[PDB]
Amino acid sequence: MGMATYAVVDLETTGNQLDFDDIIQIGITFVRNNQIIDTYHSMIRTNLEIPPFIQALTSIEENMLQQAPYFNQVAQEIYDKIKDCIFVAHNVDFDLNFIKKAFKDCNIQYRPKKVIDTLEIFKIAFPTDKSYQLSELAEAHGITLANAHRADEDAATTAKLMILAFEKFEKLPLDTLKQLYYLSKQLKYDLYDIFFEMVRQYDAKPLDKFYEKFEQIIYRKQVDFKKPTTNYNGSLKSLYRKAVDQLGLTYRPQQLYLAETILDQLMHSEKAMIEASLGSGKSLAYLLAALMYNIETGKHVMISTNTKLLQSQLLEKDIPAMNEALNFKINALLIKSKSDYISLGLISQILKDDTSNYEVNILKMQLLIWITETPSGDIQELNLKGGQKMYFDQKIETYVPARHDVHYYNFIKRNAQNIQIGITNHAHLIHSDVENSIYQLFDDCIVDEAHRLPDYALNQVTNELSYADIKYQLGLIGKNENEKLLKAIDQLEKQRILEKLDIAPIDIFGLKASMNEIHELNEQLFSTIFTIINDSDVYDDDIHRFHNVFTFETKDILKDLHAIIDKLNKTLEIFNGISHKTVKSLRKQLLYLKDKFKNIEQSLKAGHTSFISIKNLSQKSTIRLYVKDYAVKDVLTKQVLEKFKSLIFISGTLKFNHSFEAFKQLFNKDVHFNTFEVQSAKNTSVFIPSDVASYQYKNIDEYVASIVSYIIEYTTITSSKCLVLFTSYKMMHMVQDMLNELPEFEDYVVLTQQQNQNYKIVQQFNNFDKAILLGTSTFFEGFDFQANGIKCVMIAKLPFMNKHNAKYWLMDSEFTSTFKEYVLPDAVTRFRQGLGRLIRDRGIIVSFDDRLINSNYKNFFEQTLENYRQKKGDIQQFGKLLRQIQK
DNA sequence: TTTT
DNA sequence: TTTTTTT
Ligand SMILES: [Ca+2]
Ligand SMILES: [Ca+2]
Repeated sequence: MGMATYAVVDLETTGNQLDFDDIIQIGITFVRNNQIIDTYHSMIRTNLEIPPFIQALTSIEENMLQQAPYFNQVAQEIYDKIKDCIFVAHNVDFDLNFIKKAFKDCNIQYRPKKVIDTLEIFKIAFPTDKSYQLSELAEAHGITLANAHRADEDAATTAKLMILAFEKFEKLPLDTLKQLYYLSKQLKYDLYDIFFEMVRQYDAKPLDKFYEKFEQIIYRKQVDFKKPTTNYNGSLKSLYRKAVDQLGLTYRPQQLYLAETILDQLMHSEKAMIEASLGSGKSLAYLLAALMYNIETGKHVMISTNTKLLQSQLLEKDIPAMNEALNFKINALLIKSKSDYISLGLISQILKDDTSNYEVNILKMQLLIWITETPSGDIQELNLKGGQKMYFDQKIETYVPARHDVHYYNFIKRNAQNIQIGITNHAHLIHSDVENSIYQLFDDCIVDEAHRLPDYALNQVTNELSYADIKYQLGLIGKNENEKLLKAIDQLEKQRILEKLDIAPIDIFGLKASMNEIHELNEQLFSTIFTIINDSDVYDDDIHRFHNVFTFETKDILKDLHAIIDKLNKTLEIFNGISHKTVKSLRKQLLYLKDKFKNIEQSLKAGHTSFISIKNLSQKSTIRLYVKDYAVKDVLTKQVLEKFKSLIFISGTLKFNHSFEAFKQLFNKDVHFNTFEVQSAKNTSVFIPSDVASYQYKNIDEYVASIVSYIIEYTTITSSKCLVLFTSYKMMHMVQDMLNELPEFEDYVVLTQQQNQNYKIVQQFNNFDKAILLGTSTFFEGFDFQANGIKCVMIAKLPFMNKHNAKYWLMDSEFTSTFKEYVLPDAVTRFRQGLGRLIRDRGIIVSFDDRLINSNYKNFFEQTLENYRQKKGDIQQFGKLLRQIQK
């Protein structure tokens, strides 16, 4: 047969309604033998009003169209070009249907022989990609998009990206044969005949790169590390000097001093705390301090970071830089927890043919291909979202490992005699021994940005009951004889009555009813929970808010748990002679559900500090009930302090009232803790406006008005970039709209706080030299800032946490004076992290909150300004000063 | 999510 | 013995 031809089709349209919209541009790229042979592109004219939204999107305007044909002209042309091809397009559903109707209105019956959806092929072939949006996908794969949203290019990109995947689908038939039989259950589009054609026209050859077929799974043999080559007999200084010289960096005394500090504390197995608040130097500091510790003693150093950008700059920027200083080739490994690695027990998921969620079938195909690639086996690097992550998190939670399972976690175990630098995240470090065993693998660790460590303790200390999780679990049992487990039990009982299996009698009808009675006892619970949620503080905010409610009795909820737990055990007792796999897995499922409820009931029967949560007031389908099963002070000490010989704490903000006591208090027994600490100060200037009235939310409008007035004053005196740290949503949007209205900020682009691609806002902010400013919320720490000229930071108010903050809710039981011991030291450290970032060039700071001057605790706040120059007065003294700095 |  | 909504 003539090799099939592929029509990769793209349509720009006026809308999404199949019956109410027209094609306004069709681009086609044709493909055969993994190669482009022809392309088709013709703007299509529509007598409809193209709404402005499609114009900013498609770059297409109405005046362009009046010279393009209507669709019925080219209609016979297009059909005659695509009639005998295979139809291909991203979200083919949307594409094919539109061109199917447009052909119908020209008396043309398009019934294509074979349909292909690249969204499926891309999900399988590129399973580690963060998004499958055709634009960003093309960017992650060295594909140049000359222009975005054009169909003649969206059709080429979608065709090129196809040709990669088709060439990537060229490995081993034992694996390709897996995907043929898995492709069938795709139950979406005709793709099997593609693999069926690569099986026929296949060329057999072994490959040693990929390892043996563990069971049936084929994978890539992780490559271990070897003995490190570190020949250096100098001192830490001579290394530093050479290093700073070789990299073309500037010598810094305190940095290298810091470096000698860290080595000294390790060699002696000590426990320091180092508030540095330095610049980029800290990154190289650790590296050389840890690199030295190994050359001298041969021990290993874990580096637990807070974020990824910190972990990366030191992993892939400052490591190949350091490895030019010599033939160093040091070893750094991103050591995560044990659960976050693959056990190659996915053969069990593979054996789960009953899986019909489709999304999982893709995961089955994703895992099969990801596993011949990943050098680490880190699950998260396979970005997992929605249902997929929920099933895979569910299977991994109850996985009963086998005697000889090839687990990717054990690569860390058998190879940390050779990683001089191991790097982690604080959230992994504090997991339980069974969850995370790094204390048994690394004896020496340096926690970075350690003031956020108790905040990470707060999420590993609470357990949760999720309406969503319970709903999914019930879903995996079924409520009728046509649903997963219940459907299988049917075949079992059927096979007792028909195939005569040695199974005992099973009341499938009773179980089905029994299972429906469970479904109602659950809803009944989330109603008693829900109504006291609807009967509480209602916050009306465009951003969906987490209305965490804290006041409630726990008797009626405890009576609905005792009801639902007792019936689960009764449904289990129908099955005691459980020798069959299906009825075994069914019991394991029903049993795990019983433990989720039993654990919360066991936490609420006792009286553990407990609270409810919800995500939407209208959607009762997102209720979550939380309980405090452990104590943070306990979690920190045992999982970290007690289980580490040399533990060096270092952060930009670790000192309160000049006393680390406000940090060591959580470490009970307060075992001896060595203390430590280490131009910009005077290059900076603070201004406390006096005209500003006090913070009164009752009347938040004249406060934001005084803020825009200063933003007005600054922006007109000197157009350097600005930064207004905000702690409130209402207030941040109030000034962001008040900025966009006044014409003084014409030629000025304001940026709000958006979680999606938040980093992008920073990119655009630097993209301009003097036309940018931005309000934000609790984002002080991460941000760095650079420009030409003056530098301003405006803090709206002292960053206190309300008594309605769950962080406070979970911590109140754990402190005597929850204000003096916790929320005040947190407010200060957060406050002094906006400041720390500003100082660098010269700059100023503006603190609008007058609590800093006329409050009893003002002392602790003005302590963070001892090295600056404070001043107070009108917006007039602010103007003169703003001119004074330029002088 | 992922296509206008 | 002092305080208001993100990450
Ligand atoms: Ca399309
Ligand atoms: Ca397009």
